[PDB]
Amino acid sequence: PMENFQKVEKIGEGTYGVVYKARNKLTGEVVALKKIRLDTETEGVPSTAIREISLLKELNHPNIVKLLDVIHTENKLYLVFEFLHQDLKKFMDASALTGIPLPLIKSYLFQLLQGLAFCHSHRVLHRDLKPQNLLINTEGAIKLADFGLARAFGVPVRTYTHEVVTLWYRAPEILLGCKYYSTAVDIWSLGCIFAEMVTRRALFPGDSEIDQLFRIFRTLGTPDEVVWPGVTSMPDYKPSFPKWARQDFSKVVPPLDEDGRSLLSQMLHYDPNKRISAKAALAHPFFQDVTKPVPHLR
Amino acid sequence: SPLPVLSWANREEVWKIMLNKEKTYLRDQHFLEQHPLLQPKMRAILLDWLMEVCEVYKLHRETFYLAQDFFDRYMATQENVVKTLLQLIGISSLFIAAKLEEIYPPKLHQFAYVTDGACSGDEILTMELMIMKALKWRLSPLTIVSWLNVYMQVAYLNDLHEVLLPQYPQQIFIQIAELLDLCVLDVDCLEFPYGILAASALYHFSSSELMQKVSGYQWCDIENCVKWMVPFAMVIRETGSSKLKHFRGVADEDAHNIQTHRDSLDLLDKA
Ligand SMILES: O=C1NCCCNC(=O)c2cccc(n2)Nc2cc([nH]n2)[C@H]2CC[C@H](C2)O1
Repeated sequence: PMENFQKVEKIGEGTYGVVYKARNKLTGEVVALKKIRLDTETEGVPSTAIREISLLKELNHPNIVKLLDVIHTENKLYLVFEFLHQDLKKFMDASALTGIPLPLIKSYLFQLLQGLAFCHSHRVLHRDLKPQNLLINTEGAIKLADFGLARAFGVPVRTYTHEVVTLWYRAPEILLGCKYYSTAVDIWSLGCIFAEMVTRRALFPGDSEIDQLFRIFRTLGTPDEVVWPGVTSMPDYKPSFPKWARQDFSKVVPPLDEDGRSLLSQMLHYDPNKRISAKAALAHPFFQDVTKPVPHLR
Repeated sequence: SPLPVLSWANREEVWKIMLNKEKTYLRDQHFLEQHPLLQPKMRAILLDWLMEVCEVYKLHRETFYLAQDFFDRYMATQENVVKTLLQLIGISSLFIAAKLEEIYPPKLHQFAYVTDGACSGDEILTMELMIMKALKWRLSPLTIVSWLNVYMQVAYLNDLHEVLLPQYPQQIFIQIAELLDLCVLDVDCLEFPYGILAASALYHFSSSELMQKVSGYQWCDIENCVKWMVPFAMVIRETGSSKLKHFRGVADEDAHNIQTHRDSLDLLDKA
């Protein structure tokens, strides 16, 4: 059963479940252990645990926190994950005076886009991208974590759960009540995380669905049928929304060159149809120093 | 690769991963010889049963086909199962499926209720863990019906080649799904990759030309499947095609995705 696993500290409890740092004291091999009390589980293995395990099995990538094993013991399900020492909110908090150096910001974003581009090419939406879910290690790596709210999408997509993404990282099309959604909600979240890395502050700290929308509008401008076709026909769109003007990106992300401000604005395009892809973001000039030559044929 | 160029990814890479997936998901038309106490017709009766319970509880076709694919993949891992615990293995498969696929699934007790007390809630919870442990927690297959959803979108494309917002007619989908549903009840179907079964079923309702545009597969690829499917095809045409229902509380843009049952009893036997 639980053989060579010594619990070393509770890392947390908070929707993801109960998670401990553990040592393989034979090996000095450090894992994250997620504990699921089956006994107290009316509906058996939770739907969110079945989805996260199957998804992560088939999502092996360097920028995705690996599922190593799934051990069933004593009416306990244990999920054993690769272990990373810190999450990106704590890092960003610890770095709020000094700043994160722009080399590390570019690197961290680049890596996140590579993870996200892996998920999307594998037809998986993360749907809960926030700094609490981005884990860093001691070698300059960042990785996607918590696939409990993630979902496989069909090439022809279908209407998915509507209660998705924590409020500050939530895309305007979800707040306005869009029927369908896909890859662009994840890209709005990374866009929000990018500015946050730059400013040392949440980009859009809303305290309600409507206050989130208004904070989005106050910074990017009240949208219309020109910038975002269909917006005025959307269920939660109200002709009364106030009229604010987009703001110069040199003052909402002051630290950021031409290329950064380009990338972020395309990451924050109102129209889900136009919002840049993860793959295309990796090919942005902002990264021109990190990305290098490839060819193509027909 | 019948996908047009994608914004989000390499249309070729997307399609390869999906083809690559089909390969890492094995199936065996001859798994019931591992269980020599068991008759091929037993499986049909069971899958016919799941489809029933899927319609009542207004579960998605994707939910039904996940159950089917959990059933046939699980048995291939096992040995010398008896008819006794086929109801338990199937309803437990549907339980896992329903939890994976529906926004608001049924509750555990409904899955025991239907069993007429031949299965307990806590037998179901035991089996679900053995099934999931046995399949090595690989519960993300491309179902037979999922390929039909792919093909139908590709068939209905315009200028800005959006493969993601679903644009196609519900009644054509219903009619091909009917032919695939009947085809699954017979273990010989597991000879044919799920991609091919769906492609082959569309062909019977259309042409080798449309099939190639939407699937990629060349006439030779589906040739044998098409031949095998012939009898199931003609039997569905002898009777006429069924009509798209509206479902209570199920919207209308979603009404084709709801699983359905007609008396597919004798229909399979003509073959
Ligand atoms: O589901 C989640 N949620 C991520 C947020 C909760 N975890 C933390 O806040 C945190 C903080 C400091 C170190 C750390 N986690 N280490 C860790 C954790 C995991 N691997 N490594 C595994 C455990 C399940 C996956 C990933 O996380």
